[PDB]
Amino acid sequence: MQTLSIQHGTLVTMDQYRRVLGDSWVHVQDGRIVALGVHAESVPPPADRVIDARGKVVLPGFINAHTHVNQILLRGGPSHGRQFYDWLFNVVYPGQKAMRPEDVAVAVRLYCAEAVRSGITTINENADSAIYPGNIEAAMAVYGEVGVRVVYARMFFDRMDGRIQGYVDALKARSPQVELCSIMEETAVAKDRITALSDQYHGTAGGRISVWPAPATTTAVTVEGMRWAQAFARDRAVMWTLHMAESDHDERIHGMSPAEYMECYGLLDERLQVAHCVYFDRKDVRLLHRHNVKVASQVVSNAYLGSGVAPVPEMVERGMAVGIGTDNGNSNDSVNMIGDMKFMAHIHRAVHRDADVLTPEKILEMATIDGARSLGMDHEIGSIETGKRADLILLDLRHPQTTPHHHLAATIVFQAYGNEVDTVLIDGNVVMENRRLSFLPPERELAFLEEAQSRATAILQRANMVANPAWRSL
Amino acid sequence: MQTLSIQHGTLVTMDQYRRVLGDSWVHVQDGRIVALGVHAESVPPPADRVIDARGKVVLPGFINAHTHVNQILLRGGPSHGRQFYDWLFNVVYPGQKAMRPEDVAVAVRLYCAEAVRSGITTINENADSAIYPGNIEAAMAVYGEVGVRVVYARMFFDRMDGRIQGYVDALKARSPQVELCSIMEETAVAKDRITALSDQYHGTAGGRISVWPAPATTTAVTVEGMRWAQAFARDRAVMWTLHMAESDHDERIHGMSPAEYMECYGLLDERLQVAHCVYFDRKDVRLLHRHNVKVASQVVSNAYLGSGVAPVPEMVERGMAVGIGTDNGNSNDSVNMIGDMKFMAHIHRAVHRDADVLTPEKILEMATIDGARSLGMDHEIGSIETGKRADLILLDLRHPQTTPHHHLAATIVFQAYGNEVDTVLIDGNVVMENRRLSFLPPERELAFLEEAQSRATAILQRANMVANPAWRSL
Ligand SMILES: [Fe+3]
Ligand SMILES: [Fe+3]
Repeated sequence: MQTLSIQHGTLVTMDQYRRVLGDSWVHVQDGRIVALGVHAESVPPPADRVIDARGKVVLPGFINAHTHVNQILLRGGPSHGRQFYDWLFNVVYPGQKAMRPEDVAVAVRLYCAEAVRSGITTINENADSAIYPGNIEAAMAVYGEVGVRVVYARMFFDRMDGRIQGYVDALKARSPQVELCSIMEETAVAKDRITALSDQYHGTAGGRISVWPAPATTTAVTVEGMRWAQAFARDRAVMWTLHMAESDHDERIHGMSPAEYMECYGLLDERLQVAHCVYFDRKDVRLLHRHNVKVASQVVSNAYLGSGVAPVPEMVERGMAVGIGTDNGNSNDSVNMIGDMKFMAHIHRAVHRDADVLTPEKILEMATIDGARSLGMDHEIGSIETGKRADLILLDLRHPQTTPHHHLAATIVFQAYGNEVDTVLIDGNVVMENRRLSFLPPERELAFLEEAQSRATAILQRANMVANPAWRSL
Repeated sequence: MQTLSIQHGTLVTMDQYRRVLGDSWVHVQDGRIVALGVHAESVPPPADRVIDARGKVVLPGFINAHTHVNQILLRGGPSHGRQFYDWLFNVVYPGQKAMRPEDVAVAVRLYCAEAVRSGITTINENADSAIYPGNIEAAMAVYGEVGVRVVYARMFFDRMDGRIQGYVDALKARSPQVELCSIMEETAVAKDRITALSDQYHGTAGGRISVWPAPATTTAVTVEGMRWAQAFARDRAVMWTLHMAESDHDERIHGMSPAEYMECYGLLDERLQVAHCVYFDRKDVRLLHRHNVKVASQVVSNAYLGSGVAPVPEMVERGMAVGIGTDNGNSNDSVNMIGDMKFMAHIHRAVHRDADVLTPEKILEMATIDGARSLGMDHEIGSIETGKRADLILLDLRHPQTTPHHHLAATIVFQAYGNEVDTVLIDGNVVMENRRLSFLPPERELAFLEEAQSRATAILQRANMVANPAWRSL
């Protein structure tokens, strides 16, 4: 039994009573939070190592409820300015295709480096490139080494959407030299591939890695395919996830909303996590609420791609589990939970013309405990409580931007930039300490970033994509 | 300890599990439901009297969450076609003024007759005519005799709204021969009068009568007045109630919504029941939700007076306690919970373009258990559960309109007219049996109705109100 003691911190527990514990400590053992206490009232147990958190804030690790990792190598100029499908077919698919396994490994490490730096400890990777050979293995090796907690949601597409062909062909003419790609696969092939992947990797890296099935959308997946995924999630006590209504061209499947359609086939349940709820109406919300569907809101990305604004307050006010996702590494274009929290707070205040539509406490909940709920993992993660995993982060507010600070949630949401996280523990392991990354040490950092830059450039050459378009004011 | 056994009925319990118990019985003692059972599994206890409910449906008594009784003598021609304030100042105030105590007694008995006939067992009387001498006394005598459960919410006005004077003078010119009335009173006078009324009548008639304070509106009552009412409710373990935002001329007090205004002064709490939520926005709903404010929706009246349509589904979807009120006897113009339930179901389906916005089950809950909640009385009434008061109603569905019937809530909401109620018990006492009213026997009924007709006619003469306006198609 390895042990760790975090001492003299202010504990923002996000526990049942939302306790905030001044000058207090956390005892960790074998990856689990085993006890907590107040220093004035109790003495911490002896431990192999002590981390002094004096003058620091301790939080549960942030949870990235829905993201796409590999695409991070496509940010920096190629990705912006485009509506969802334009982005998807002229950038994302062709760019992903051009990526070799050694490229994917770098992307994953880069993504993880930025994520951990910003306090993110759990990542729901929606993987659209798992169809390409060697990619999975390359990625999983890095996830495991790095020590992050990962849900690997293996996306599949088993159905052509014939309605949208002419639209796509027209979009492709924008970059006619980038190649029109298809990642469709037969239903049975997808089942086999995902089942294999689950059998092999689910529970690996010390319980840190999970595998879920991810039918892509209601228009790109058959009923048979979604029913399988639903059944799979139930049989294996995990979740399934689906992208739902992310553009106005998806808004309507068979004369009804995607939620309506899913309801018709008995496809809304408590183990479903839907992502992207922009094109939702009152009824869609009601249906999701009725069946206890979990939600991931990609607020920044919904803006970036010009989709719009989801009805998060409406869902939250009904006690639904809504987490925050950064979305793609190239539809954001950061991996920074704090920046996105700020954005979640502000965009909804602005649109509702209501300064109190979401409290910063609530936003912080979305990033932590509620996010865990949306992953069906709230029993294991999301709060500083005895029994739960030691996924913990230490923030230093001793900086200009976060001075003064009194109310910690307000300070974090409205002031912090994302560089104030100091130490990060995942499953009891020290992944980052005084901003030094265990899986990317400072003496190796600059060289690694140069490798990532190069590979990115090369990827874009191979895909025939324009990296740096001409200066454009309008 | 007197006893009553209701047998061989189908029990629609509205209990914690929404149990519907076929061929089942209820045992009543000293006004309280002491046991329930299924006939096939168990034998009912011996009892002084048995009521055979064979082929009948047993429900908790309907709860009229917000109403105004006396005005019932002003229905039948004088009251319709007018916006809220036009109705208020040219019909309601002058008409009420013209009523003598002997008239009020008749009004109350007529109202109660109709109410009990339609299954209503609890009544939240918002009394705007309590200021006139002898009226309280007359009314209370009848409520007590009749055996209905009554909340007597004594309304007061201690503040002139100078902003709407010109509007009202213009409205008065519609019926210039009808006198402009004021029922304003000094803050201290109102406190004293209400406190006296409470001391005298609260808990009387075997616990069946309660007294609450009812500041009329946020524009017609001082902050000092509302705070007093709030404190009073707290100190005496009752509720306080307030009319909120019933017309577009109210929709703003001091540059903010009434709910916003109340929030500013700490005036929203869990003992508050607001009525009339038509001019409500998302933020108002949120505020009421935050503080667990109870609500009464007067759906039919909101239509009758041309106010509009309240966001009931939005409040209900947030688990708020929303009851159904019939409102004024002369802004409906019935006292029929079943008819109003039907209207609640349909108006919202039509406006939301959604056939399932409110299930008939949910509508039925609004009329019973949820209604009880909205009165702060859900521990005592609203469901067929052991420990609760024996406020119970028997419905006979053996009629053409309610045939066929399978799903009982659907049948009651979408088919029943309101004449299907047979036997009614309030606090264990039999108040109607086989449509015979204990407090208005059939051999006396016709003569009583002729007395009510006469007195009504006379009231209108005295108030100089037009009873029967000329035929008008446009
Ligand atoms: Fe996405
Ligand atoms: Fe009213």
